[PDB]
Amino acid sequence: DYTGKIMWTPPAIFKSYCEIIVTHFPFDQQNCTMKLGIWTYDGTKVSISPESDRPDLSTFMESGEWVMKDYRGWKHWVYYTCCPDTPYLDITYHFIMQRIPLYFVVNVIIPCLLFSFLTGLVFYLPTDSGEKMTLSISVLLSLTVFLLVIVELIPSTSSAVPLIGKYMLFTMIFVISSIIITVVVINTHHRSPSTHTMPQWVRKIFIDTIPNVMFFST
Amino acid sequence: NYDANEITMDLMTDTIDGKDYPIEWIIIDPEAFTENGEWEIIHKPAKKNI
Amino acid sequence: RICFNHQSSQPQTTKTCSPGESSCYNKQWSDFRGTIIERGCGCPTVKPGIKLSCCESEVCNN
Amino acid sequence: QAGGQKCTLSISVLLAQTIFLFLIAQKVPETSLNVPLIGKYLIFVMFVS
Ligand SMILES: *[C@@H]1O[C@H](CO)[C@@H](O[C@@H]2O[C@H](CO)[C@@H](O[C@@H]3O[C@H](CO[C@H]4O[C@H](CO[C@H]5O[C@H](CO)[C@@H](O)[C@H](O)[C@@H]5O[C@H]5O[C@H](CO)[C@@H](O)[C@H](O)[C@@H]5O)[C@@H](O)[C@H](O[C@H]5O[C@H](CO)[C@@H](O)[C@H](O)[C@@H]5O)[C@@H]4O)[C@@H](O)[C@H](O[C@H]4O[C@H](CO)[C@@H](O)[C@H](O)[C@@H]4O[C@H]4O[C@H](CO)[C@@H](O)[C@H](O)[C@@H]4O)[C@@H]3O)[C@H](O)[C@H]2NC(C)=O)[C@H](O)[C@H]1NC(C)=O
Repeated sequence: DYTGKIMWTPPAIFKSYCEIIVTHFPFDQQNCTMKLGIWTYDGTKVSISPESDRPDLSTFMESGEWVMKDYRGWKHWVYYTCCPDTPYLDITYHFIMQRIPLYFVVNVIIPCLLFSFLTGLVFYLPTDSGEKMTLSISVLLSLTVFLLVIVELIPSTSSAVPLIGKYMLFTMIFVISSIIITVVVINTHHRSPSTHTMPQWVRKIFIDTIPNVMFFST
Repeated sequence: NYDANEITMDLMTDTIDGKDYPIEWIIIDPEAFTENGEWEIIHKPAKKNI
Repeated sequence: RICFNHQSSQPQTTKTCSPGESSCYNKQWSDFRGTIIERGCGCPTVKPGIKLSCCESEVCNN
Repeated sequence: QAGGQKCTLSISVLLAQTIFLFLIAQKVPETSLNVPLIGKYLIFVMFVS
């Protein structure tokens, strides 16, 4: 302008460093910042001041994976002990982002639910048929092959164990416990009287008590 | 760009109580540092080698 | 109750702590440029590598 | 009866569908506004299995 007022508005791709918390992934909220300042000058030569309290999101393209909850900018003054009256200035904009948890519910969670229900089904299958181990171990194989999708999709960071990973590991130990207990049931079924005599506690608890207690049965 | 008879590399120095000491380490702001998701720093020395 | 709150080597200033606050702190750390000293009310937690002191008397965080 | 392999066949079809999950996982868009038709059909068939 003819008064010397200058307005410059250049574009930029900002790649910022951000502490990412994955404790609640895929239902996690992130607070991400952009710290700006003058590099070679101090607050006595070049002063900066924010134009508004909140960033400008009037032309913001909706994301598809994230929802903007709040955003605000703050200006800071920093003094050092070596220089009593020299301030160092910086404006810090922050953005609070909530994740849309659908891609990760349909691609990682529903299969785990399915596998857990199947892990429970094995106990209604009679040992006379020779397929209890087939069923159990095939459920385990499917879960191990799904691990390939989990490793392809989930973030491989070691800051903490995510919630989705706690669930994957609960399912794993659930399946493995089912398999162990299935092997103990099969062993108890093919038990030869020639070598093993039924003890009194087993004949009392599993023949004369629970059968009667069991209501939902035939 | 220059040989050791023309340019000498050294480590920078500080002052605590009128005395000088060399800065034999990488400097890390303990307040503005976000740790890496997979790697934690144990040692970070610095050395002038001849 | 009454604590200093000025930064580093700034002209001394004071603040009044919130009802109940029995403590007072002094946080110091260094970066590429120099040494920063933060003072205020309470006894806060701090990231590793930072000096921290806490005091339950009056104007004792200088 | 023992030898018909009814569970064998059904659980092996489930395993094959679990491999098709990884194959599709490598191709679908990663947005979260709608569920694709291919992934919807995979969920359907795995629930029927
Ligand atoms: C997501 O992540 C985000 C990033 O991590 C996170 O952002 C953070 O948000 C919080 C808020 O939730 C922000 O906190 C606010 O920060 C404001 C800015 O602080 C800086 O500036 C202060 C002012 O400095 C001027 O005034 C001083 C005297 O008062 C002078 O000593 C200074 O030299 C300077 O003077 C200049 O300006 C004067 C007036 O403009 C002028 O007279 C003078 O001549 C000269 O020109 C500094 O004091 C302050 O420094 C303090 O804090 C730093 C640490 O940040 C310490 O190291 C320092 O030692 C020092 O203690 C900063 O440099 C603050 O103003 C604001 O404070 C007010 O509110 C808090 C609330 O707790 C009060 O405790 C405080 O007393 C203030 O009270 C206010 O109360 C009401 C309004 O609420 C009002 O009536 C009253 O008058 C007063 O204003 C507050 O702390 C924080 O900065 C953000 N961090 C960032 C951006 O990194 C975000 O929250 C996250 N989101 C989530 C998790 O949801």
